[PDB]
Amino acid sequence: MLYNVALIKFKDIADKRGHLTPIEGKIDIPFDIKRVYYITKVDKDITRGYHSHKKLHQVLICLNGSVKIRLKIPDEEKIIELNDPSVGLYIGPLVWHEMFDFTEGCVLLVLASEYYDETDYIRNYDFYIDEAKKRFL
Amino acid sequence: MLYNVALIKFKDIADKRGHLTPIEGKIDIPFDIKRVYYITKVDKDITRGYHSHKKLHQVLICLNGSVKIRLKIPDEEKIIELNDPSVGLYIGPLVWHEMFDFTEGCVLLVLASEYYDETDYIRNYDFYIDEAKKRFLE
Ligand SMILES: Cc1cn([C@H]2C[C@H](O)[C@@H](COP(=O)(O)OP(=O)(O)O)O2)c(=O)[nH]c1=O
Ligand SMILES: Cc1cn([C@H]2C[C@H](O)[C@@H](COP(=O)(O)OP(=O)(O)O)O2)c(=O)[nH]c1=O
Repeated sequence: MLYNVALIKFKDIADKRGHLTPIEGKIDIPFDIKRVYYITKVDKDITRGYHSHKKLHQVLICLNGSVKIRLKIPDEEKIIELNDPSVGLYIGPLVWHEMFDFTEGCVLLVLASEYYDETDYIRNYDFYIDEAKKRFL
Repeated sequence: MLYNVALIKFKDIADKRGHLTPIEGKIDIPFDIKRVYYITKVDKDITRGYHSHKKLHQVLICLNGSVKIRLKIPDEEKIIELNDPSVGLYIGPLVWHEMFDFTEGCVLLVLASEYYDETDYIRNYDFYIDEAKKRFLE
């Protein structure tokens, strides 16, 4: 099984006016929201991501259509489809992830605990594996 | 627009892999983000909203499809259509708004300066007007 990952369930307020989910920082997720970002209009043959973070905490949420997330740590690979706006996928440090099968109209929103910092990314898989092994085995 | 309202333009990092817009609190919007919420799956005939806030700062953003925002202060109305994920509509305190014409698959994201507080809502239009009149009138 897979360390440093959780699925977080949010409130979904649904009636004849539609659906509404609220997320309060440190309350419905464990961290303060310093930054958000969202991905839209990804062609269906694209795989995005391919990175890890040393310090950042993030929660991924698919608010329209569907997207699959491949999560890896050494010797373990999991795939989680996200297709319910009221479920968040929490990814801690040193998990490697990849996002693919973006459906038509898909919207991926990420909530993040720090401002964008290029030095906090690991983008080379061989460097990731090296660093992750020190933690995991 | 009106008083206390602005359209804000965000980075759209667009390439062969798609679009990505990042928003950092205090930086790309003028406040720190304590709460987000998002509305989805609204039927074509629904209007929602129907309120103002005294303290809350907010930024509205349509991430898919299209949705119209009706903004009111006393004796002035403007209608803004949201249809670009790279454009946010900032609404400050003492502005009444309603949301309507949510298209099929519309997603409306709201960034908010404070945690949900029902006492900061004004939900009755006449009360809204009485309070707002204080603010805006000579
Ligand atoms: C996530 C994010 C990316 N960017 C920029 C950094 C990169 O140059 C570019 C592409 O992001 P990248 O992290 O490579 O994409 P993904 O997670 O979708 O695979 O966007 C920001 O400026 N701010 C941000 O918050
Ligand atoms: C916005 C929001 C609403 N809610 C709850 C309380 C309200 O009764 C309901 C939201 O409806 P309301 O704000 O009245 O609707 P809209 O903005 O779409 O017109 O859900 C929260 O618990 N937290 C929140 O942040």
